[PDB]
This record gives sequence, C-alpha cells and structure tokens, in this order.
Amino acid sequence: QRAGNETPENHPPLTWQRCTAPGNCQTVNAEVVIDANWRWLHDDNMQNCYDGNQWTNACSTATDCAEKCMIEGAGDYLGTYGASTSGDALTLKFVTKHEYGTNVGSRFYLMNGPDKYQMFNLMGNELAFDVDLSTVECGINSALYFVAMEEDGGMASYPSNQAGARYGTGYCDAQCARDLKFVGGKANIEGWKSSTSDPNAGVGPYGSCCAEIDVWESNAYAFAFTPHACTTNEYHVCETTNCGGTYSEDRFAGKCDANGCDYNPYRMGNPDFYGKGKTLDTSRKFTVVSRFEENKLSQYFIQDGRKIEIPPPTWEGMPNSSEITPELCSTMFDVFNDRNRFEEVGGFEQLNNALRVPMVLVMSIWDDHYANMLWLDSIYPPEKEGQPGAARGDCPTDSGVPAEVEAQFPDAQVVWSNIRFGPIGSTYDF
Ligand SMILES: OC[C@H]1O[C@@H](O[C@H]2[C@H](O)[C@@H](O)[C@H](O)O[C@@H]2CO)[C@H](O)[C@@H](O)[C@@H]1O
Ligand SMILES: OC[C@H]1O[C@@H](O[C@H]2[C@H](O)[C@@H](O)[C@H](O)O[C@@H]2CO)[C@H](O)[C@@H](O)[C@@H]1O
Repeated sequence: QRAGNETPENHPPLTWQRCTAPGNCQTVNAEVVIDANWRWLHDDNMQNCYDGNQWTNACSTATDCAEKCMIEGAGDYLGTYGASTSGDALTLKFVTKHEYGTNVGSRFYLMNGPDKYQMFNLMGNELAFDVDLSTVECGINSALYFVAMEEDGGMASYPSNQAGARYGTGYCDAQCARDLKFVGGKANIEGWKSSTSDPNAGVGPYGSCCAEIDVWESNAYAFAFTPHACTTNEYHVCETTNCGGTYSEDRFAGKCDANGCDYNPYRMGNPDFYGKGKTLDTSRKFTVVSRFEENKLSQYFIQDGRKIEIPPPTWEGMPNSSEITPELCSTMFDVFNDRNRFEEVGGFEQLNNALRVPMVLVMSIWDDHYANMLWLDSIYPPEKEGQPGAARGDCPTDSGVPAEVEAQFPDAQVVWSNIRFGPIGSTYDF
C-alpha cells in the first residue's frame, strides 16, 4: 500500500560490525525499523483501513486496499513499541501499555540505509551477538534470526506497496504469514478471520513463505537452533490450502518446513546446563557464536570469559554432537517420532541451498497464543508425554498463556547487543 503522510517514520540506530580477524572487527552505524503489522492503517481522512483485528468499511478488496490506504510511522519506539538503543545495545520490553492502549511485542530488522535492508553473506560465515534474556520467562520468546526477505521489503517486486523496507514490509518465514495485513503487495482483507485471543491479530488467506534460519529461539529456561527449508527458499506468495505452518489448515501443507530440524538442548536430554545459574547460566548476559557451513551447523557460547560447548544428545540411535548434520537430521525423526519435512522438502542439500540465500538479521520478542511456547520450554506436545522430544525445558504446561503471562511479568525485556559477523571463526578467538 501507500505511505502514511501524517507521521514521519523514525529509524533508531544500531552499531554492529563486520569482523575481519578475531580482533580486527569494524563497526557499521546501522539503523532499525519495525514490521508493518504494528503500524496504523487508514483512509485519507483519519478513518482506518482496518482495526482491532478487523479490516474496515474504509477498504473493500485486497487489490483496492493497496491503493486506497497507507501505513504510518511509529516514532515513540520507547513510549509506544518499547524499543531502545545504547549504541550496540538495544531493548524490547515485553508488555507496553502506552498512553492510548497496550501493545504486545516487537519485531525489528537491520538496515543498510532507510530505503535498504541489511542482507547477509550466510554460508561460510558466522553470526555473533550477546543477549540478556535474564528475565525473559516461560511463555515468551526473544528471537534473533535470519530470513530471505528481499532487500527492499518487497517493493521492487511489488508495485502496489510503495512503502517497503523503511516501514517494515514484506515479511515471510517457514510459518507463512497469513497473519500479515498485506501480502504480495495487496491486502489480506477478503475473507480475513479474526481469532479469539489476539485482539490485534487475525488471519488472511495470503501468507508469504521463504527460507527461515533461526539460530536463536530462547528464554531463561530453554532454547533451540533451527533452520527451516522451503522448496522455494525465497520470498513466495502462498494461497490458502496451499499455505502451511501456524496459520493454515495443515502445517506441512505448503512449500516450506515449519517444524524443521532443531537443536533444543533439553529436548536432546541435557536438562541441567542452560538456565538461571546453570552451566549456561541465563540470569546474566552471555554470548552466542553461530556458524553456518555446508552440510553442518555450529554454535558456541562465551560466559565470564569462558567458551561454552553444547551438550550432545542422550538418545540412543542419535549422533554424539551439537553440530547440525544430516546424521542428526536423519537419525532424529522416527526416534523422536515426528513428521519429517526436513528431507520431505529435500534434506541438508535444500538447506545447503537455503544457506546460500541472502538473509536479514531479525530481532524479536513475543508470546505464543497457539502453543503457549510449549514447543520451546516444556513438555510438547502434551498429547501424551513420557517420550523423547516431548520435553523441551524446565517450564510447566499451563504456562505460555499470553494473557496471564502478560500479567505476572509485563516489564520483562530482551537485551540484544554486540552483534558480530564475518568469515568463519572471525568475531571471537575460539
Ligand atoms: O501486539 C503487537 C502487534 O501484534 C501484531 O501481530 C503479531 C503477533 O502478535 C505476533 O505474535 C506475531 O509473531 O506477529 C504478528 C504480526 O506479524 C499485530 O499485527 C499488530 O497490530 C500489533 O501491534
Ligand atoms: O506449533 C508451535 C510452534 O512449532 C514450532 O516448531 C515446533 C513444531 O511445531 C512442533 O510440533 C514440534 O514438536 O517442535 C517444533 C520446534 O521444536 C514452530 O517453529 C513455531 O513457529 C510454532 O509456533
């Protein structure tokens, strides 16, 4: 759609840095912007083009909304979207009760200029950073990760969206975003169905799918490293039954892997390692190092100067190592006993493909209304329990209920920072 002229869109800064040698790294005075889903929608006279989680009378069809409406800028990322920056440091406060409402969550992208995004040289390169999720409790997710959203937020490819990257347009992942207000540069208005729980969210028949690289999915109790692969690893527009993931009728009904090949440590049987005071003690800041190599993935940590390894899986049949490999991805699925879309959409090769797609460094905090994040920090799925892969973390089963969790700790926050990138083994000396 068009750009909203009432507000000027502010893009907070955020130094990050290419890393030549493990000591000679140089800083980039980047910036950041938020996804369009958190932005106000309206016709040429204050009246919105959507509202609550219901599209409006000021709007009619997908192809009409793209032209009749426009998106505005946020501005008070502090006072409205709870974001903050300290140079390299950044902060996103879970629950954000601004003057006229209470906004839940945030999602940001790196920016090589206000028009442009920060794409990344994935394969054969590593990503670093540091996080203080020290008070990110069960039910919540502070996520850092890459995905192949086109450099200009889908503006080139789509003529009807003349807003683009500078306002946070064109997002996709392995879930396929049916929740997106707009997709392929049109509106998700025609047939739009608003859920029960989420008064902000609904779901449209048009989701956009692309390759999804989630080195980070975490919390004070558990995490996972997870690559998702697509037939088409790049931005593509799906259509209803031919959509998969979260918002669709069948999860694996698509072009993409929404379950994927995760390393979830506690899921792999090493339950006393990560957490408050634990081996990987999450009550205080620590560093993640993630490399991305052909047919293999790796990730260390560095706490109190000390380089922390990753627990190997207990599970008989399964290979002894953290490293993401086919040996993993293969001897993983009947063992745990889940539907394998990893290789159902083309093994480590399609991901060895996915890897070589230019990516963007996302940054997010949320709360899942659909699994209550049970898939990350507890016994999932609780359709039985007592088997491998069930468990996930030290968290309980009635936790993750967005509301109730949004009521006990609404001031929790993630602190993203020290982001590093470069050739393999070149952001730290380990
Ligand atoms: O609550 C803030 C924001 O929610 C947006 O929907 C989010 C959803 O809550 C989150 O769980 C999911 O990961 O992303 C979707 C949108 O991508 C909603 O679009 C906004 O109106 C609202 O400001
Ligand atoms: O559906 C919840 C959640 O699933 C995440 O992947 C899950 C998968 O759906 C679940 O069935 C399996 O047991 O665990 C994996 C991850 O460990 C998916 O990535 C999320 O987007 C989704 O909300």
